[PDB]
Amino acid sequence: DEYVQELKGLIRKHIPDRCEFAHQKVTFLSQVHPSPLLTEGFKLLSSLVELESCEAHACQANTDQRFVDVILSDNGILCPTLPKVIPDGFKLTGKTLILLETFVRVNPDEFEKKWKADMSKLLNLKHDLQKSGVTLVPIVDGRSNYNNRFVADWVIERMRWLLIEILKASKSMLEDQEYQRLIHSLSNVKNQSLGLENLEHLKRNSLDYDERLNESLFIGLKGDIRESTVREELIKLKMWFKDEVFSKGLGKFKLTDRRELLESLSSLGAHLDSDVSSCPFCNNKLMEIVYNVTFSSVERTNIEKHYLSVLSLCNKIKGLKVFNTRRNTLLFLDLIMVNLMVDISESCQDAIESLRKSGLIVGQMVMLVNDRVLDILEAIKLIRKKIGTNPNWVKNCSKILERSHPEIWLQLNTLIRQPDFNSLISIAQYLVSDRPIMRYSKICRHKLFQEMSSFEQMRLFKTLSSISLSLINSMKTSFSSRLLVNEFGNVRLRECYAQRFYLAESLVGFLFYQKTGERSRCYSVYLSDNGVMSEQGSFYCDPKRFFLPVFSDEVLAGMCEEMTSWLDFDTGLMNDTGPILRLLVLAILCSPSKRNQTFLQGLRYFLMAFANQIHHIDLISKLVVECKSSSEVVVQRLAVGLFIRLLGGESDASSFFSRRFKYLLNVSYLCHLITKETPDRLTDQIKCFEKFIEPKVKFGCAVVNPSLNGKLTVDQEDIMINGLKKFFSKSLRDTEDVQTPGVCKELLNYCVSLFNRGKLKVSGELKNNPFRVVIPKLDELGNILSTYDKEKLVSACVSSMAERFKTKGRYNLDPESTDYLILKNLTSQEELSLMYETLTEEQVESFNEIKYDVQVALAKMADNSPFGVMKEIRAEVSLHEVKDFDPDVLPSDVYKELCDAVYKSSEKCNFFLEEVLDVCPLGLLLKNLTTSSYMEEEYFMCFKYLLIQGHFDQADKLDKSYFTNAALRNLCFYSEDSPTEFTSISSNSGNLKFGLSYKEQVGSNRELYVGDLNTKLMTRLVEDFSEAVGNSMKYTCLNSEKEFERAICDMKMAVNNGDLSCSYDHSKWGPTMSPALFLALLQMLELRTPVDRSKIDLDSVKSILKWHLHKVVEVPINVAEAYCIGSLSEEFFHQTMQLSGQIPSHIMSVLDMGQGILHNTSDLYGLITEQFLCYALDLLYDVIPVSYTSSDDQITLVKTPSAAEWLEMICFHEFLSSKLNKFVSPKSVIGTFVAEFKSRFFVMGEETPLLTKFVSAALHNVKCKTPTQLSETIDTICDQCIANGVSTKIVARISKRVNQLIRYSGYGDTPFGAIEDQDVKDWVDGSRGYRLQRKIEAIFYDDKETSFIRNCARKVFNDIKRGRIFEENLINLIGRGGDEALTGFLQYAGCSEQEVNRVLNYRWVNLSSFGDLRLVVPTLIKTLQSKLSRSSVASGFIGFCKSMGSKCVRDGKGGFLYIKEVYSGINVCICEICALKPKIIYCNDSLNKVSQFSKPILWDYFSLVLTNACELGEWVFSTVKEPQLNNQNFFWAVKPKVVRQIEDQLGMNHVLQSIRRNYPVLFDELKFLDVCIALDMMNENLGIISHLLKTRDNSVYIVKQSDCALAHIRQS
Repeated sequence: DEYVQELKGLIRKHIPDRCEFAHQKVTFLSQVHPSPLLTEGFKLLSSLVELESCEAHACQANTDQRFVDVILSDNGILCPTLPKVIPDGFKLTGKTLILLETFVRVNPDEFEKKWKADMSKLLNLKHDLQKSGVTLVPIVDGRSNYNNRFVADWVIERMRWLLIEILKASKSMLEDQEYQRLIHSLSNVKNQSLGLENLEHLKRNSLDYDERLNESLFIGLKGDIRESTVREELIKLKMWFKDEVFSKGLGKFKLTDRRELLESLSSLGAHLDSDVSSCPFCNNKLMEIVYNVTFSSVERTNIEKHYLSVLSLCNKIKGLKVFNTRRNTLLFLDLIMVNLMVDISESCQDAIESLRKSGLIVGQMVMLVNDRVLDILEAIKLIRKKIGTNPNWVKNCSKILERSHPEIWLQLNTLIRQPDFNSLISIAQYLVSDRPIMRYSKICRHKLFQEMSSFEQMRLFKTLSSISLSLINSMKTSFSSRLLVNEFGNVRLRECYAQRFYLAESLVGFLFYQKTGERSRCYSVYLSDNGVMSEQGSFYCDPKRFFLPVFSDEVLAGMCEEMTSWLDFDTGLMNDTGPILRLLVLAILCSPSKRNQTFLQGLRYFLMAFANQIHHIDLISKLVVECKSSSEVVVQRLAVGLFIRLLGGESDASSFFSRRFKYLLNVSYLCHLITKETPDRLTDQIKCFEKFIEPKVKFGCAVVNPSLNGKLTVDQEDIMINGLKKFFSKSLRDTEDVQTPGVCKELLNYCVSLFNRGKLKVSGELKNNPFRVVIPKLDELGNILSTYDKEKLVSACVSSMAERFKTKGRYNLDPESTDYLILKNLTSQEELSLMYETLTEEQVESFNEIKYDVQVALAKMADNSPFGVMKEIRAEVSLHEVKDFDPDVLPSDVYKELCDAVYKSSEKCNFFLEEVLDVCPLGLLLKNLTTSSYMEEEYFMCFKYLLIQGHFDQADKLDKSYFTNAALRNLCFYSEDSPTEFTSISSNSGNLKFGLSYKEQVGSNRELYVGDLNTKLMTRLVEDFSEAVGNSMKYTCLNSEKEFERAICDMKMAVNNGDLSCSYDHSKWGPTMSPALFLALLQMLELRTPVDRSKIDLDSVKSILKWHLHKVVEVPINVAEAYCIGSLSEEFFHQTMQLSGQIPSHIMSVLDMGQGILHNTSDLYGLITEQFLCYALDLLYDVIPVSYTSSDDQITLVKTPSAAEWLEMICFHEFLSSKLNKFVSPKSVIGTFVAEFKSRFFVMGEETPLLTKFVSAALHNVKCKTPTQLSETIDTICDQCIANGVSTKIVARISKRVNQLIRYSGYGDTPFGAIEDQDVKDWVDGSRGYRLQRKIEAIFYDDKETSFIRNCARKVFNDIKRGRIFEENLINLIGRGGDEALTGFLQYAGCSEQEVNRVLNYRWVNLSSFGDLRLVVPTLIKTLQSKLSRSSVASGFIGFCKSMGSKCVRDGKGGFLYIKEVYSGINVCICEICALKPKIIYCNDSLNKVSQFSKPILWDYFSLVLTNACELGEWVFSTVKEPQLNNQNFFWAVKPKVVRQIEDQLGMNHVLQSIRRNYPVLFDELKFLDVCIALDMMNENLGIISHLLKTRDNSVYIVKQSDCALAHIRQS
């Protein structure tokens, strides 16, 4: 108490500006007493930051610190039976209110677990307070520190720095486990250095239960089983086995009997059980339509562009919502469109027939704005309807397209042009064909597919790609887009959403459907030869899955001819297998599902089995799944029959077995062409959770809700410990009950004690010892909105608009500024839709209800007849109203559609209004907003409005002043639930909060659990602990490349020796193991670092994995609420209801292993136990295997003296390795001909290319920023694809595919763009710098206009190398811009000015010229701050072809424009300069209007020759030379041969050399490297440094010999 007199005068600089300081300081001065001084003398800061966070927001400070129900009852309000919690600030008027908290942390660690508990605390009030007639916006004040205004941030740290002795002095002078937590609460901005010593500085209190955990856990271990006693028992165990259970048949292997499994396959796949046909097109509904189109159409205009132009004009004017309601905003421009249609009928004699029946309209059909086929006659009604409803209508709505509008409107008269309907009747009854029809829910003639020539076989896939693109841009339709008529097995088609596609110059096709969005529609495909319609089928599928083949006709064609070309030896057999494989590819392309996918992946297991000589005996028992349709059988007869076609011939059909295996394997990986998406989300997450919990509860460890930090009840603990001791039971010599997870703890003692002795290949060495914001809920993961965001941003925008109208008294809402703030902070009509269209349908229907409930939560602010009985109110209205408790989440099958018409159609009173009033002031929306969908055609949303409308919404205190457990929350920064004395089973704070997620792998969904922050904070130390372990280990590869490479090489040279090697995997490696197994492993580890030859301490390691042992895996709500309505887990959760009927949310278990959570800790277990099993085999079977493990895959390479008769050994390995719950998968294969390791199949004499995986990989993962970066992605993946020795021609065909993906997207083209076509060598010698060089200098083919600028490249580069400086400061000649840099260069080289003339009109049009293609700095900075700082493939592409038609291209002038407008700034300059490449290269006079986008190509060509001199070269200057035979498929491994002249280890050599280049660029954020750190400072698209800080990644390339001597050369 030496500062207690100073402590009064210290906060004497706090003037009582309010009541929050006056009474608080007059009670501060009236007693010198240290006993409440840490409480009463410190609560002034508990008043200050409280009031300040209340001083910021709209807040009336209740200094009483009281509850929710009496603050509602201070006015005249009956108390609504609220639960009572504590807020500290209100704003209560109207019929809504504001509860607010404040929480402040410097750590990221429990700053989030406070907000989670806070919003959970006020959102267990949403069940009860919303029913009172009042909503609330529970707002929080997240703070990293103390941001106060009534103090100037200078005395609060004196309050933490001078009181930091006074609690030490008082706790000496005078609470104990509320002493150091006050220390941990009063910390500054900590660099709180947490290592493995993190557990050491807590208390370690216990539970008086963990003794039984150890008593269940550490008994059978001694770590002291002698190495002679291991051999003695293990020899007798082998002698026990070899007479025990090998010969009586409980093994798992056989000799495969290679003939017999062929028959097993024939009975497996060739479904003689099925009712399926032979010709496949009869069976599936889409192949019907394909074979219709390609053999009803292969045997076989200024008004065009005018109609298309004015149609796109209608699309542009439609995206406004400026017709004050959402129904006329289609129909007035429909009137415009049909007026132009009759004006086209009034244009020529043959106008609406000869170029329109062959055009965009067919018989009784009109095409217009969105994609709407409208089928003319209805519009003849509708305008008659609309002029029926408003007789005086086209008087204001026409020149509202001029006034309050851009007024750029190219319409001749069609605005006010109320047409003669009789004139429209003339065209309408002129042409009528059959109306389109759609089908829900025998005969056969399809030319027997292989009875055709090979030429029309691509005409198949062209129609496939044409209908595929139609399915693609089916998505491109707007996602709300509600039509004009609502409302079944066979439906006459009134007006449909309908895409298009060409086929030839006359006949085009369509695609008919009704539902908007992403989900499955019921399609219908009609052709029109010359106007004559034809239905040609009606199928059912889902759009977002056919993103693959959109132009891959040449791509699949290249592989369907390429793979077929592997049979150059059996010509007629090749002539058989060719066409069937192409139809096979078609059928797989026809049917994406999970079943056909998983099957076709599952064929390599059989193929490795027939290739090798031993399988696991249960593989064919699981190599089929049940066909849910008749469609899965179609693929399951052909490749299966193809297996039958060339595995077992009646003669010796194993001749060229290597090509056979390669071929059929690439057939089997041709599975992977199905886009891995698990066709729906809610049937995936339940399937993933059933994959999660079924072996668990079969092993029997399901418990219900823990306390989430620590303590348990007795009974849940009992089944916990029951599973624990049942786990380790599993004796060393029982052969039954072996498929149960666990281990003989005493055989674990053999393994770990022989490990402690240094006779394994690994030991306890342990070099360099390991001892060194928006947050969601947990029950909806796999999605992209939490529930807490969906109240967070709602409350933010609600409180923001709560401010704007009570400054002056506006008292009105803006119906688009209520849609502007949310559209800003999540992702002015054009300013909204400028980035509003950059969303997803999941995001669209979320944003709609966000619009809804923000409009509701602002409609609640100004708030201060059921006798129209149609149906029973107690059976339709109020019964469903109380079953739902919400008018909002009302379903659609409990009612019908017409009751949403008729009871919604109640007559007008003060419940409705007319003259819809798009001003819309607040508080009157109860009659104003309700008529918005009454005057739209829709019925559901107004029904929700009308049912939510009309009130259907119904001294001890001085000692406990020092805050103990009875007084925790009375501060905010008291740091309540930090660890203070950590639990034996928990971290004292959380209990390892996890959730559910899948991964979408090829066959099965690999899982992931949802970590919290502290859970990951503990996960990191354990996984990097094992990382430092496995670095000292010798036979792991989860992160090491080198040992994996040596495993590869010795694997190959074992296979070339003709030696034997296994290949495993592990069925349910994830859900099997438990943390306590790994604790028991860690118990008998010595871990003697060679620093200190001594057993290290593991109590920070052993007691932290106890917390993993008791983890909280949550449940998805989508697996929880799907089980609510009415599959053994679905059976199990319904008997969790007949217990204590809480919903099973929090679930803890024993044996979990999040995959990638404790992964490497299993890897050392999966290393050491593997080497232990490997160790016996040198003494039990006198052979030397070597076993690698990548923590989920394993391999043992067997060395045999002087043939598979030692299967005696082999399943015995299983019989050993099954005992340690590393269960041998039924998918494993062991033999001597084919060995894997992670899809690297190392067969005799060669190596498997595995073509179609990478080929599929390029045709997937087309994600979208820029056609540099997007075409950098497929540039990368083409580097990977040609690493495997595919060809060159496939690569260019992929390049042409992605080129056409650009070209369809409306970017147009550029010689940067996609990479080149026909690239023959460039992959081998060099990165993108040489590829863009070849692409650009193949344009200048005569090699006379660009050899000059490469001469300039030599005259610059040989002066800018060593030996001479010669302006190494070129730093500012370049950075001025594009042209004038090159003008300095070219005169610097030595020539005339005439070259500077003749070159610099070579121009191209850049669209990310000045900035980017904005679809929401030089990118060099981003690559450096990426490397230096350390929604499918279809569904982005639609937001890519939509956010390219927007307002996108920028000038340096502030503002944006369109791509076609830049292409409207064009001319034609036929003299040899524009005419070099059409719409690619320009004259300057061809762009004399807009030449500022006309950047020069030759500047970037010069910079490319310098980058080709940077990253490699001194041959890249030279002339492209002339090449000048072998087997076509004699492919082999070639080497890079790159001559690099830079200096290596660049990672600091460029970052420090950004200062020497441009100062503010790194101020806010060698000999040669800096001159091309300078060739990407000013521009963006060279590709320089990114592939010199990272590496080429392959260096080993294999290619065909016909891609080497056929390739060019560029010698110096």
